[PDB]
Amino acid sequence: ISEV
Amino acid sequence: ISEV
Amino acid sequence: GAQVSSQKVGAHENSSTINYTTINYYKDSASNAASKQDYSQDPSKFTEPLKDVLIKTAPALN
Amino acid sequence: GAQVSSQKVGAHENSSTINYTTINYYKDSASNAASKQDYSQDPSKFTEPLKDVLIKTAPALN
Amino acid sequence: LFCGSMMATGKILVAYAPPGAQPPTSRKEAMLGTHVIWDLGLQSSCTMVVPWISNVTYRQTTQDSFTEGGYISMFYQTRIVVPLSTPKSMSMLGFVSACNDFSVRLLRDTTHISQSA
Amino acid sequence: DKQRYTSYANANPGERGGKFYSQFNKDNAVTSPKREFCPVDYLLGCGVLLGNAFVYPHQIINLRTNNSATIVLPYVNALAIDSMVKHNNWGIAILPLSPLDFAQDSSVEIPITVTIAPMCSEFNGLRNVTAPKFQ
Amino acid sequence: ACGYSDRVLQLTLGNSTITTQEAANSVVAYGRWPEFIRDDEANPVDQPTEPDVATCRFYTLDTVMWGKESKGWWWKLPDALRDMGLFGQNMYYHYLGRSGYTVHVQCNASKFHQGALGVFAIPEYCLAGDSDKQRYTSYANANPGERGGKFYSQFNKDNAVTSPKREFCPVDYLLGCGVLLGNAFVYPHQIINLRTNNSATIVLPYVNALAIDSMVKHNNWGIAILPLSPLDFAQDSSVEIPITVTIAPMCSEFNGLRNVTAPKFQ
Amino acid sequence: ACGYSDRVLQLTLGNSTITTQEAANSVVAYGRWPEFIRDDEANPVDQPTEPDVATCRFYTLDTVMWGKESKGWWWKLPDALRDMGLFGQNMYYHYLGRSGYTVHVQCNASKFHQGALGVFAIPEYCLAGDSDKQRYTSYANANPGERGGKFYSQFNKDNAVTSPKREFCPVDYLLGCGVLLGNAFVYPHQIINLRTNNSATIVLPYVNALAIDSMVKHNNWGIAILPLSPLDFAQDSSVEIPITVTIAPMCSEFNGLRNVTAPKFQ
Amino acid sequence: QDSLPDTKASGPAHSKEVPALTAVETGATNPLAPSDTVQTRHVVQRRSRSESTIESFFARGACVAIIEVDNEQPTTRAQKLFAMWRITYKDTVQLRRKLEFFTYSRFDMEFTFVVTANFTNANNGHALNQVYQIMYIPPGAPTPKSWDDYTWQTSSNPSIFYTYGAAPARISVPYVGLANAYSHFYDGFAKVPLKTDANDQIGDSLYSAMTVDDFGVLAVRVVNDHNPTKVTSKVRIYMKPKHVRVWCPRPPRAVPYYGPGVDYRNNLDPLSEKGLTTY
Amino acid sequence: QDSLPDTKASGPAHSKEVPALTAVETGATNPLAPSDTVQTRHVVQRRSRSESTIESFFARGACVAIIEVDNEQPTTRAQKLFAMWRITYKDTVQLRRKLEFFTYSRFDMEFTFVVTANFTNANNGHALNQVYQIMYIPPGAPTPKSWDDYTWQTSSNPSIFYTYGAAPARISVPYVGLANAYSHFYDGFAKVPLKTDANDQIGDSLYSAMTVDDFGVLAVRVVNDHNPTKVTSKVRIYMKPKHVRVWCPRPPRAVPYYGPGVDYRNNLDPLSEKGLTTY
Ligand SMILES: CCOC(=O)c1ccc(OCCC2CCN(c3ccc(C)nn3)CC2)cc1
Ligand SMILES: CCOC(=O)c1ccc(OCCC2CCN(c3ccc(C)nn3)CC2)cc1
Ligand SMILES: *C(=O)CCCCCCCCCCCCC
Ligand SMILES: *C(=O)CCCCCCCCCCCCC
Repeated sequence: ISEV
Repeated sequence: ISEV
Repeated sequence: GAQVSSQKVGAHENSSTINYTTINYYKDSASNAASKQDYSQDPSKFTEPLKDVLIKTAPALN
Repeated sequence: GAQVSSQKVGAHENSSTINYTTINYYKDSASNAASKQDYSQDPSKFTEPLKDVLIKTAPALN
Repeated sequence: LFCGSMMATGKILVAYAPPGAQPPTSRKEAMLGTHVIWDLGLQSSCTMVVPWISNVTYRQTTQDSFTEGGYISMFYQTRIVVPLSTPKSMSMLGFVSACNDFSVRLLRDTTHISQSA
Repeated sequence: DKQRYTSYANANPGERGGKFYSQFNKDNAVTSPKREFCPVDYLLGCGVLLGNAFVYPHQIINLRTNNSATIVLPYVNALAIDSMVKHNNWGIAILPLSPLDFAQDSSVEIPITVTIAPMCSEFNGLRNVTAPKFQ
Repeated sequence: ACGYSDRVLQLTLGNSTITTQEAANSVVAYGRWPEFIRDDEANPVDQPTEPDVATCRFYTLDTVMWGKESKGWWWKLPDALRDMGLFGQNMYYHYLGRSGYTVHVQCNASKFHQGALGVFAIPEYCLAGDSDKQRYTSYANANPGERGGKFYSQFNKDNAVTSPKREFCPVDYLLGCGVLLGNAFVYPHQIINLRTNNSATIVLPYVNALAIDSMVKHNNWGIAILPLSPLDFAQDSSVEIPITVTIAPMCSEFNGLRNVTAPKFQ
Repeated sequence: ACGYSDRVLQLTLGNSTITTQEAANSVVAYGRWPEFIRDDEANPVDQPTEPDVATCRFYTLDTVMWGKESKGWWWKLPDALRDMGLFGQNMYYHYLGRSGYTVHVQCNASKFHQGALGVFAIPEYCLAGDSDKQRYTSYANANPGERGGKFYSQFNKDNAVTSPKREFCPVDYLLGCGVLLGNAFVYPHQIINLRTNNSATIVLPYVNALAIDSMVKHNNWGIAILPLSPLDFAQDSSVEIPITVTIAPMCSEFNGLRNVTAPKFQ
Repeated sequence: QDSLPDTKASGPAHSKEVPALTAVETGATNPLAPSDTVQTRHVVQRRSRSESTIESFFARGACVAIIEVDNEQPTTRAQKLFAMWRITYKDTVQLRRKLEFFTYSRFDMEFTFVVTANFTNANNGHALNQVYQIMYIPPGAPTPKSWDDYTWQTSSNPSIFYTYGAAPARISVPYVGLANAYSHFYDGFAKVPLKTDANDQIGDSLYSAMTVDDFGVLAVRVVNDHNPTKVTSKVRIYMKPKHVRVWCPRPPRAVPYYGPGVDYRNNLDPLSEKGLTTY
Repeated sequence: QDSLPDTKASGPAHSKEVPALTAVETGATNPLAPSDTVQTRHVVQRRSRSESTIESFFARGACVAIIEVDNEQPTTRAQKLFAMWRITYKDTVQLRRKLEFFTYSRFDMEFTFVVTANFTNANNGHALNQVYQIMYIPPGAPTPKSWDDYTWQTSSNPSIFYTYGAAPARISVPYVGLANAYSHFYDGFAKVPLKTDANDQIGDSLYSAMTVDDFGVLAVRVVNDHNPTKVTSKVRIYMKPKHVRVWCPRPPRAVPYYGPGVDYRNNLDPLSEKGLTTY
């Protein structure tokens, strides 16, 4: 995933 | 998964 | 490959950071939805295109 | 079993590598979509099928 | 490609003029643009590269003054000279191909094939 | 009545430049058309209002304040380079925001002189000279 | 060192040697030298025959004469060689056969002669026919053997419905197959430009959608020789020079032996 | 290695390329390659203009025909190029201009033709005149531009005092200047001997007693082409072959910009 | 965090700093705030400019075309069995005005197609459900002469097959410009008249126009063979720019549009009458 | 990264290297670039050949067939209550020409079916929604003689059951060739005439043809029993090659196709008239  |  | 980010919560229910998830299904980036997390900039290039940019308290024409 | 890769971003929104996810649902590979990440090759076998391949600056016929 | 007899000599000017001016009617005008002076000899053939010189990043495949590519023209720099007992006239063959910087985009259907009911 | 009909010769006055008008007087003769521009001042000659032209790079020559204006211009275009003969990149518009006035002499007249310099000029695609028809 | 050249070659196969003092280097079709069927690409299980030097040697076909009116010549492979010594025998005694080839085309003249021959090697060279009838060219007419065939300048349709010739009608600028000749250069080729070279040497791999096939039912390669620029000499309007085609089988292997195939070429 | 030669050259300047398959090496006049004015040899103080690829490229002048009666041709530099694209413009818009050059002279024929051209590059090529009058040749007649001038076999004096032609009278064996032609070889030169070479390539530095000067008032180099041995072919008494002169400016720099000079060539 | 600058508690003044005075001749705008000309309190600002981003401003599907197409018995005269539309945002005025706030733009384009149909004639029996074919024909490609001719074979052109009743058709298109940006205005010509020209029409062109076919056409047809009774239909095209970037700001169109260029004709009086000293 | 080679800043030349000269007799093409024949600047190249990959070139659904099938009262004469189509790309010209740029090909095949229907007669009442049955009959399998006979039981043949109004039917097919590649051209015969043959028809064959039924047929029928009023329908078949590989390049077809082989008949004049020294 990629959490900002 | 498989990330290229 | 899931993308996770914070919603800007307006009207808060009586229940704090709430998130939403996004995943791209298509190879061509044109197919993507709009991210809408848009950064801003200065008016300056338009509001003050001056070679000698001066301070608002000093005489404009010296 | 999810496959994740980088999109080649053309027109960039005012917001950097963006990814897309792919998953195969079927056992038979014929059922699959097209990956479209295709590698290339030399024109050579066609543009120069010569036994003695020569350098472009030297006389073609010596 | 010069397909003349080996006893035939000559010098030729071949040119490319980028668009915008009068298409060349004289060697004098053609001289002024991109050009190769070919000398006929053991190396039978001469290559002129038409260099990508353009305003737009991609030109169109159909005709259009806005994305036009320019002019190609050829002239004798001297003349074909033969000796006696030699054919005074011969053929030149021309060939075209793309250099390695060349690309194409927006796949479409060709006008070069069709079908009737 | 004709749309996008202004001729290359009339679109390009060279050094002489062009002038604005106070109202739209339509070129009426269909038979032998002038194929000229009709630039109306308060519409900036282009269909929008003059008061908003200040969103564009500008200066004001207010006669009690200054003799002159100096605007430096980059090359602006949707391409890195283009045909200068087919296309103008910048336009210079000088409209009197406030009319010329002096003492009480009703026919006052002062000179306006425009001096321009090219900057970082670069050229590609050399060949024979272009001779346009300005006739 | 010593003095070697791109234009001076020696080809030696079996008991045959070719020398050329004026060649234009040599083409290896699609960059692939001829080779034998590998165990992991193998399909018939029976032990193959490999006649080596007795079949892989230079057979010279009957000479053709190039003249001012000459429109073009064409041959098919293996058909051109069906009667060439032990090669033809191996070809007809077995159901299956593969082969690569070295094609050497010969045309000499003088510094005062002129003209350019286009020597073309084509995979699956399907030609157009006679008639209104589609795909009607007969096996006998499709296969001229050594004699080869010729091209024509225009499409003259075989008109007699009653007793049809069942022949090909190969039009030169359409490469006899419905496409334009100027593009035949995408195929493996050389040019015999008389001011530059006496000859052309194209080496050919076995090309096919199968590792091996019936040589009697199917031609793999076609050789097309069309004059790109006409023969011309001094001022003599009826000039005429010989064109000689010499071909050698390469890495020939045969499968499925039985009694000899006797085709009807009548 | 590979196969390179003294006779096969490629000259590439700006958007122009010349190929020769039969040259005779190349001359660099007095051993000096063209160069820009150094700060310690500088004299005008204003920043120079250096147009590079737009002026330093190959301009081909109008072709002249060499025939059995041809006595000789001559051009002056920069005069020959005064109307050559952006070079001529730079030359006339500035008071000062320097330039080096590559001269490429073209004359081809056949193994059966014969003759030898003497290609001469001369510093300060002062020619003799018409008359009894000394140093009377007019600017208009001294400068033919691209058209160049010709040599003569003998001194025919311009006799009419009333309306004088004010022209040059260049006698071939006197190099048109009072000395003998056989000695012109002390000057930078090449010979186009038709059995040996199609062409001559002389590279020229700026030569002058000043770092820079007025190109409009003064020619630095003169190009003289005199047939040392006459044109001859087979037995045809009126043989005729083209001589083409192609010149390129080199390391061109300009000083003292102002309004354009419009000379009177009338 | 995207909120605007907080307001400062500002106090009384007696100084030689005069921010209230300036000189607009210079070309600049005075960067003033309430705290420069009046006493202010401290306000913590929460307001943000999120809806006025270039993306949010254009983020809406706008109607740019109505393509009318019929399905009826192919008779022998002028009919609408198939239609063609030169792709453009200029047939409509609304989006045209928003994009024209800027000189240059670069974006990806989303197209949404609302198809609607109806019966023309009171009654000849009915029709089974119609399938629509929208084909993009890029400049150069063969344009159809007949509703069922070979071009509709569509081997390389993009085509949409829409079924009546289904959710509206939708597709995305990349930035397809021949330049680094789409030009909303072009102060130029595609050809230039040269002195050496034979007639003076050779070098003649439409002012401000660039390519002749600019982006090509959309061809529309009913794939269904004709029913006895006729069905008329309308393909409404909605356009939305996404992943948007814009350059060089221009004043908004103040008078009604008159064709593709900046030409005006009438209603050149945009402003109302109001008295100088009237509120 | 997939961009093309950058352009090199190249300068003036005076050498014995002559790249401008070559000899095309050799069979080769001169590998030249602008920097060999002219002075060039340094350009950083961003352009790529991504759309011209073998996959991208074929990646589009092309119409290769229109199968007409009716649903009406089974009367006693020749009708279209069911139809059969020999699977092929050759009934159409467009995809046929693209695949024919190459001699050999190997790919998986995607089939998309656009079904459309309509009323034939002005009015006999109406029809309830039709379900279509597309059956693949591989060579050897029994071909239907009747629209409702036993072969349609389809116990082992692949069948599609499509419902009118639904999104177009779609399926994938593997590389089904009897060889290591599909041959787009076959310079040969399926039989050879032997001297010992009785009649000369025994060994006779169609030139360039391989198997008689090559890949089999698609049989189409309306599974619905007949309404009073007749419904005519068309199954449009779209073909798309995926996971594509190609061998040995061929020149494009320059004259109109005349049947399955390379045969030509007319319009053998492909090129226009243009003067030698005319631009
Ligand atoms: C020069 C002024 O116009 C524009 O700036 C402007 C106008 C139209 C624009 O749209 C992009 C062009 C085309 C390209 C492709 N296209 C397609 C493609 C496929 C389908 C099914 N339907 N439409 C339709 C739109 C983009 C920009
Ligand atoms: C020899 C020339 O022809 C070809 O190369 C060529 C032509 C057609 C090709 O298609 C593959 C063959 C068939 C195999 C199976 N098939 C099917 C199978 C199931 C269904 C429901 N519908 N269709 C239909 C296509 C593949 C290649
Ligand atoms: C990164 O995305 C890995 C996690 C994927 C989680 C499952 C997603 C299920 C949907 C896959 C969408 C495929 C779209 C082509
Ligand atoms: C690898 O794929 C493991 C991760 C799976 C994430 C959930 C996917 C949900 C969809 C499953 C698709 C099943 C298709 C037959």
